[PDB]
Amino acid sequence: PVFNELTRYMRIKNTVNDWKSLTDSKTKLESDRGRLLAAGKDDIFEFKCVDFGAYFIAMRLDKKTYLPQAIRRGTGDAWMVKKAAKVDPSAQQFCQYLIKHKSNNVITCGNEMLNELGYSGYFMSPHWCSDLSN
Amino acid sequence: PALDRRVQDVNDTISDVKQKWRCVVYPGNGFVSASIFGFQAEVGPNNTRSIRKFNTMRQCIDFTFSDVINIDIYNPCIAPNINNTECQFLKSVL
Repeated sequence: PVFNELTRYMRIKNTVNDWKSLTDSKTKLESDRGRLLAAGKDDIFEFKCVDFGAYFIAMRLDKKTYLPQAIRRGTGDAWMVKKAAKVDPSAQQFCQYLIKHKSNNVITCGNEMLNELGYSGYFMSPHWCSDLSN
Repeated sequence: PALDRRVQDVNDTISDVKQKWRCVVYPGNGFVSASIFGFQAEVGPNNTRSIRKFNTMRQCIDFTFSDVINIDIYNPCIAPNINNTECQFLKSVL
């Protein structure tokens, strides 16, 4: 007989619940910060190519949740256009191309990213959601 | 970090920034896509290569970043018809 099967399974299911509650509370905090940040800015809800140093991301704020969302690459995470130098006009233009042609596939930091990919992007530097919350 | 590799991205593998294609104004004659290999070209009379000129920046980007490997290339620096001005324009824009 294995000694704490039930009490460990319950701590694990409660662990998963606590992961999801931490994710949701972080989502809520970031959403409210989004509302306070967005105030007085145009094209905050429009995709823009943002330089994260080693790559570009096409991103914006959601109009509803107010969370950061980016153009998604296939079935994975946000499309990160890799740069090969501090100045990479080609990567920047490709990111503009993504905006004009691939913007129907989008991924949002927080709960949605947890559902779609199994992680929230939050509290996991250098992920782009963490860099935004920093 | 989840990466859907089914979707192709040239930027994944190109370490040399000058190997990347980028759209630049060709003063007088519109826009062109350029890299160290030269300019993207169209088959100009005599089945030769002439620099592909675009009316707008967006047509250039769309053409450059579309799907195919963009095989037709005109290089003015090493062609037997070297164009030293069009070659200097090339290396100035890179």
